[PDB]
Amino acid sequence: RRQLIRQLLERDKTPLAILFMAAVVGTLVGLAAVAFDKGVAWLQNQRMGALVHTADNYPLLLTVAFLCSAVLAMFGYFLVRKYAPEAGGSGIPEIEGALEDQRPVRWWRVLPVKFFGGLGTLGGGMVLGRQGPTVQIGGNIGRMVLDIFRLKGDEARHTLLATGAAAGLAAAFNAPLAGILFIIEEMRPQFRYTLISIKAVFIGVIMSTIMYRIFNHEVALIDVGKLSDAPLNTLWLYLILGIIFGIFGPIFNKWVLGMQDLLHRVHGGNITKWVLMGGAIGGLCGLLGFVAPATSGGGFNLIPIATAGNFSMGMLVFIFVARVITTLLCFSSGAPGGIFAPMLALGTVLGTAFGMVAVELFPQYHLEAGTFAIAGMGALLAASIRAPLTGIILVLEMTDNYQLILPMIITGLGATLLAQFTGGKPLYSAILARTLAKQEA
Amino acid sequence: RRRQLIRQLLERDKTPLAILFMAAVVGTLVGLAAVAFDKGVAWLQNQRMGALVHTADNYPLLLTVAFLCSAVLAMFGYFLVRKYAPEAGGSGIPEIEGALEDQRPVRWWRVLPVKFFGGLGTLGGGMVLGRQGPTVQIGGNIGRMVLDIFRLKGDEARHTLLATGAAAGLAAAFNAPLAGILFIIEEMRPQFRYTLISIKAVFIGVIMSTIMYRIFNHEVALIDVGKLSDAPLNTLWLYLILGIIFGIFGPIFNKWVLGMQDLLHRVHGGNITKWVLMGGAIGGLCGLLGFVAPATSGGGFNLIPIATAGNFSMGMLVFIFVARVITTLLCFSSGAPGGIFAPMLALGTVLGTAFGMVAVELFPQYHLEAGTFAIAGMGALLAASIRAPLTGIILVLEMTDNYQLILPMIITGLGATLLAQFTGGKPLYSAILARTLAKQEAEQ
Amino acid sequence: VRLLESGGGLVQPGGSLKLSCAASGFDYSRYWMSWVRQAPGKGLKWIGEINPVSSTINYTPSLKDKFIISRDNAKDTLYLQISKVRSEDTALYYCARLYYGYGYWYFDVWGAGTTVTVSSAKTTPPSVYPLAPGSAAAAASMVTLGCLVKGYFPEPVTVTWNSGSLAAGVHTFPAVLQAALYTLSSSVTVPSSSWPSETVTCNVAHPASSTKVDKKIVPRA
Amino acid sequence: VRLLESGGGLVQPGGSLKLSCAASGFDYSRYWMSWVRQAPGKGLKWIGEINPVSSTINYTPSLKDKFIISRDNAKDTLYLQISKVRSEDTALYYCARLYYGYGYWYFDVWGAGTTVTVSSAKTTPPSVYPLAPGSAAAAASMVTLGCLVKGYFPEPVTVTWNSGSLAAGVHTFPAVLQAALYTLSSSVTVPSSSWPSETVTCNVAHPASSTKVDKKIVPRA
Amino acid sequence: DIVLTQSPAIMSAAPGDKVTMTCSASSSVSYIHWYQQKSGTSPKRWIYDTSKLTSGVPVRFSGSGSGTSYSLTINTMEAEDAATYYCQQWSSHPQTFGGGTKLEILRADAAPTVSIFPPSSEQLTSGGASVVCFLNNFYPKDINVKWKIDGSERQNGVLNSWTDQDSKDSTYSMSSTLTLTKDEYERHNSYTCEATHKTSTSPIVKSFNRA
Amino acid sequence: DIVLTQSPAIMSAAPGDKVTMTCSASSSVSYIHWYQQKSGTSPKRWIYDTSKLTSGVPVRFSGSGSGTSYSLTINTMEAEDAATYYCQQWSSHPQTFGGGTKLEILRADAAPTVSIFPPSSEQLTSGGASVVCFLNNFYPKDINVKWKIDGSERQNGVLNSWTDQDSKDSTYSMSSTLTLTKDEYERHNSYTCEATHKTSTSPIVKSFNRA
Repeated sequence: RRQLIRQLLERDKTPLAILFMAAVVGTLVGLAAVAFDKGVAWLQNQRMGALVHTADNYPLLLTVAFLCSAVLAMFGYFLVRKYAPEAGGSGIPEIEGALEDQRPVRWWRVLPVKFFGGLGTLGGGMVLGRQGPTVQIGGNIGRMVLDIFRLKGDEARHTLLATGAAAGLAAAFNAPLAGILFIIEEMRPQFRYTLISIKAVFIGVIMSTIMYRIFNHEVALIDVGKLSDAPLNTLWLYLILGIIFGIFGPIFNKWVLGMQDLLHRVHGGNITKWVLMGGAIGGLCGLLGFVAPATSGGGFNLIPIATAGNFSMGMLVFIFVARVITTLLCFSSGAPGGIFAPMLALGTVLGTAFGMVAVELFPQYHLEAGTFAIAGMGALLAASIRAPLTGIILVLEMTDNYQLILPMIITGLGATLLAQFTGGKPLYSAILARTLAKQEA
Repeated sequence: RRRQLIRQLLERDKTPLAILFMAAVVGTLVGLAAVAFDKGVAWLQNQRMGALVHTADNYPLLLTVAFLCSAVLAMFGYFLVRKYAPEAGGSGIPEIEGALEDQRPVRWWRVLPVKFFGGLGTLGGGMVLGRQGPTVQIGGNIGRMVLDIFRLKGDEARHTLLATGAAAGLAAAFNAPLAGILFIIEEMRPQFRYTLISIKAVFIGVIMSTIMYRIFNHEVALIDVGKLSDAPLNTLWLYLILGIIFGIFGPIFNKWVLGMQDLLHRVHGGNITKWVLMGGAIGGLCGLLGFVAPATSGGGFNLIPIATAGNFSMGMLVFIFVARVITTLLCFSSGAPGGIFAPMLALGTVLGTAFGMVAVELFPQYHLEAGTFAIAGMGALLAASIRAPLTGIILVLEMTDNYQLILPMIITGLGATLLAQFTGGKPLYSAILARTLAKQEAEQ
Repeated sequence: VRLLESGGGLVQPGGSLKLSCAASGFDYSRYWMSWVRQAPGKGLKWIGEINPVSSTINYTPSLKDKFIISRDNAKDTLYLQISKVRSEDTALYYCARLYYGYGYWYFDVWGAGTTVTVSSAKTTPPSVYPLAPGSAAAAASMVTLGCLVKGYFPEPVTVTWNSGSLAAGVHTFPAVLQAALYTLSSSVTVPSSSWPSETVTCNVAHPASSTKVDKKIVPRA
Repeated sequence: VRLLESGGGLVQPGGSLKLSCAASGFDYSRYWMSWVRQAPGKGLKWIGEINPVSSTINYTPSLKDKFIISRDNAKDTLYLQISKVRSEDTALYYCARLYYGYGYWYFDVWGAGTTVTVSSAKTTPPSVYPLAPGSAAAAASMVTLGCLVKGYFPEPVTVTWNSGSLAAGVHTFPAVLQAALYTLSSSVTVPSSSWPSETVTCNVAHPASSTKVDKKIVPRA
Repeated sequence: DIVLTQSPAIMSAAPGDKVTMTCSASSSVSYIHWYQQKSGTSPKRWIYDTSKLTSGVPVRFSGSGSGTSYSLTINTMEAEDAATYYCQQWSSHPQTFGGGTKLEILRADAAPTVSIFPPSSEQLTSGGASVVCFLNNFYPKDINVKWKIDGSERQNGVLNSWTDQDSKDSTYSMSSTLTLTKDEYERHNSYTCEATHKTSTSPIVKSFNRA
Repeated sequence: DIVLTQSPAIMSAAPGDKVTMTCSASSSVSYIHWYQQKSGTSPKRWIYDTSKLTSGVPVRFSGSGSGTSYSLTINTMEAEDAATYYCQQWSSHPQTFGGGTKLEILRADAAPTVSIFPPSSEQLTSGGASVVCFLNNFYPKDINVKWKIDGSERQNGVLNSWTDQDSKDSTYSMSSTLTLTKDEYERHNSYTCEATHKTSTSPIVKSFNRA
């Protein structure tokens, strides 16, 4: 006890120099995230001044909109397999591990690999987010300055590494809160006290979020306007929808894991059987990304339209299923890209559909499908990656519908409450589990 | 060694179903409780009207009655504490923050009724004391009370149920489930050592309480300010400047709040009566100002919307500021059962608004609107004093629903703790458990 | 918060009329608007409801397009189109504003009303005659005046005095029908020392007939 | 999105005119509206600006109430009152919508703007005369016609041909003022084989004078 | 769709009395509503969600009920409560209203106040000739008017119309109007109006003569 | 009141050319703006925050500058760039605009086409007598008209008005109108109109005789 009194009276005193760095990190993670995002676009663009260029000839399109998504997806896997087999996959478990000093921060490699690597897989338009990938690019940005200035001692190591993780998840979704909350709820070493400086983080999250704004004002990522509100007598409908995501969250966890096994045969580990099966799934996307865009691409652009209710119940279930496939087949193929963003779409869509069913089943509730779409947009980040708090805050962070807050949680809780009661595990952990139990042996 | 990690990872997020099912019962109970407490607090401030209006003719007869009620109530307040649970006094959080570290006790069989009725007396009388903090404590005891009634055992079931009761409380109060969870895991939670607190259990509780509240409080907010304007990047720096200001002042206010409970301690020496008396003393002094200039008295909630609007002249602001500083210290420092949480919200708003106004003219080309800074500062004194930026920012937004201000809100709340560190200052909610923990011992 | 609906009136069987309802005093959006009609003497019957973005519109169990509710949030106005009307459609049509408590929706703020009478008659303006006391007027403390409104169709007529400015002591008896024409009188008691000396005007309005008349009650000269 | 401002016109020294600006195609709130005027020939000069809730209104260095900007968000309309006007107030008045990039505000979307002439002179319809080639018309490939619009006040007049249907080869010289009266001519070159043979009509309009005339250019006898 | 049936179709009780009206549902409902409708006005939201008085409703009123049967009550009803109360539900689509209950106030006697009116000069200028005769503020409502042309019976052309119990004084008022042809009228002199109400044995006469 | 002064008041350059206009501030500004104004239209927001083309501005355009001096540039200007550019600041209240710069499609000399007309028969039927004389499509704008009644000078009553550079052919056109009294006119015969432009050494005459 006599110690406590000293610690208490000693709380919140972080080495000024650790702070001043979290600022340099943030700023850098920032300029980075910006440039990455820009390039990703620039490519998806070219893949048009190529499509339109030969819009006359039909099979000539389907062809070019395969070769570019192949030539890019290949160039992607390659950069990874031959220079940093860690850039593959999400890009978070490697940081989540690294926080526990169980994996390494090979920034001198992972930086350029994850960057250009992604531009290849994303710019080609595969069912992979650019979020996770940025979380990783962030960490490395942190550790890169940590090494360049040789600051030493756990705190300066864990701290600068973590701020770079959040600065990243932030400058991406432009959600400073969701960022900080993510670290202190998922990244952060889960079973032991740590020397991470919360205050350092913020300075970083901000610095990055600013940089982003400097180059991204007057536009949002997801715009859905003020949807209606949700009356108490309709709160239970959000538990039912919560339970649903909860039983399916783990099942989706099986397929995502067991699909990287089954996909592993097909190449055995062979740099080329992989790279080839790379432009394979890669090109398959650039194709659907022009014969039914809803099944391909990131999946952002289709969220607003799902919330509105402009998708027939059918077209929804179609898009759902097809996306489930395209997302697994893409994430499980160890290509450099996150499964974070795409789960957002996955939830939206599933949410919307639950909505519609409800909307008619109870005309006396005066429901609006769109609310469940939002009550579910972060529900697959809750049943899979199991980070309710970061999930709820992220949705809100960018859907700005705080009046839904109650239905948002009652769904996001019913999620993890059913993903526990039924196997399932922190999908972002179960990966570091296999990649940590494989390292040894 | 990582041989273990792989088991823990593959073992994460598995909380004893029975610990969960309780966090639900706690939540629900912390809820019905928080609702009832709030109700009665009002019911009293009401009677203190059907007493004022009743004799509105006679002027000194008002000033008189609006002193004896606030005295007879504030007294009955201190009393219940000093003679039955000297812990109900003060905020009501450090005793929980301590109890999380098994450094203080959860005497719920006393603190429950004492903090309840005790507060009705100090709050129902209208002193400058929030009812938030006091509810956090009522919550904990609600948790620990079921923990004991069902003998669930083992750190997790003890730390968990105790912590969900604390948040279920800080939530059913401001009707901010997020701000509640975020508070535990940023302030309450034992700060220097891993703990067995079940995050998922908490949520179940925060919700259960927040629902109960809704069941009895829909169609009305606590602070309604509507969509204020936006804040352009070229005006972001102004929020740092305001951030710094709160930062240098946050600790100073921390001095006064502590050093005022010392100086106020002489005046009674510890004598149950010299205290109880000095109780109806400061108590009554409030019920008085609470009718000769209500801005310097009462909770301070109601005056926030009006400060944000800009309906207070620069003068009236500074007046209200200063006067409130005093009334809040004089009231919290007097060991009366009530938080200093809410009142700091007011304190900030006002200081914020004022900064706003100055700005608003100093730069006509920024097209500012004082109101934004009022919101950028409403949680700033929760950042420089109690030092919980994250819980503070989330609480504001939780109830001012102006997410477009989010950036200026942080750039201010950071500049705050960044200047309250660089200049002495400490977690006001800690520095209390420090003195109250170093006093337990160091005294024998 | 005023909900003022116009449009009603006289329509011949198998006809169509567009009832309107102008809102003011609140935000039209965020609000679910509905219609409910009260048949003379009978109770109320919900007709329809149309959510904000008009992405939802439901009616009671009635066929195809007997009803067609719509709304132009750009004019804060609710509409109602009844086609192929029949006698069962003759009633008072109110447009309400919808809200809820725990969630089981209620009709929050009902508007005024508007009447639709299905019939082959003719919209007949009313004749307004001043009812001043006789020459043998025993002018006591209080003086009873009144004006007679007769020979109009269809309901209803609105009678106020001095433009409402004189509301205490007023009466308006229910109209009586006779020979396909309506007739009602309005009573208004005022202080004798207040009448001859001042101006007692009775203002009658017949919406359908689209007329308005102000009869000045003058002593029988 | 459109910003249409009316109100301008003719006013005598020491007068007052309420310029209006009706907005459509965007949310009037959240927006800072302002006025800027352009004096004929000269540049632009900012007049004032009024925030959303009209809790802020600033003008350029002008005296007391030379200007009184206000807005009725209920009608998405921006107003401007100029009192004790003088010749320096004669210009084109635009109402802009205000926004910003990094934060150093700009005049986002402008509007056509209304003209305000401040004079003592009296209004006056114009006289339209056909300008046909002389009798010694060397009828070559192209034939130049035109009509003269003179003796009117105040500005402006609109000259089109065959109702606009003939827009290529058209001219409308700036009006010249003289003796409190305006005067301008309009040129219109067409293919010779196209003129005498067809109908070349010049349509002048003078809104102020409330007149419209169509002068048919016929060959000089 | 749910069939709400309010029990007392019409009922009367003297102010300061405790009155209660029922509203049963065919099936099952929850969180019923109540609207108040005084004569000449659109309905007004009174009680809701089974028992939440609306901002303004006197604390005199109280709601209650559950699932199959609900009720609305007035502890010590006042005269200003005279109106028609409509229970409505929307716990099952489509919403449905009850048949309504009409509340009537019982008060002490309150004798008429007759007024005879000679056909307007303007009406006469068109062959019409209406002899209006009011009967303001009386109680009970039972009242008998009878016309006497030149001291003689008459029932042809006579039209009466009562108003509904006044919301404030709880009295009734009724008008009697005899109509004739300008000529039929002109060929007579005495036009009396006799009113017989409980408040008196000897009827109240009120006539005027053209002469 | 920052005194923004745009350098070239007026300037001309042949399309596909690189043109640059300045805008100096009396004091210190930052994040200047630019507005384009083509004849007959209200200003259009072109460049802003010193160099952000607005959604739609051809990437042909580029902004620049700093503190005391800024500029706007067109890499290979096109003909559709003829207009007047106005730089404006609001980095210091109250906002202020520049004097503007007028861009003009510098072109190749064009001989003016002269068309003279006798006063309409209708105008003469009211004492008026205007002898209009056009001068269509020429360049440069420098041109001199001169009237000669019955072979003699004349400057009284003459009124000229030039049009603004054509958006398409970048030529100018100017009308000269001699006005007289029906009588003053009738007492003469020769009415010549002489135009002197760079495109020729000997002026272009164009007259008509009443006779």
